[PDB]
Amino acid sequence: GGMVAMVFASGSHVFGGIGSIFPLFMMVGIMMMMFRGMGGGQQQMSRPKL
Amino acid sequence: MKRGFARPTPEKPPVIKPENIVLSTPLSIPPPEGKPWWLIVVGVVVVGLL
Repeated sequence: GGMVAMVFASGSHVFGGIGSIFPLFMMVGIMMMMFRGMGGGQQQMSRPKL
Repeated sequence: MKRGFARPTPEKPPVIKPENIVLSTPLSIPPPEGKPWWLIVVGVVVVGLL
């Protein structure tokens, strides 16, 4: 968000309209990795083994 | 009329040697370990999208 805001304050305004799809897709991808993701050795019951 | 023939002590026969052999136990299949392939696939996309 800091990168986008810095670019917005500088005045590029490149992210207006459909240009906004890049930050949007990235922010969703990061969310998938940090909340669900996959476990280490402490969670032995991983779907493929169960 | 026949020729005479005297039977001596029988000559030594070749000795038989028995054997006890226990078979080697077969190998065990390596159990199915599984990699989170999809995680790295999202990873290369996110770093690329940046």
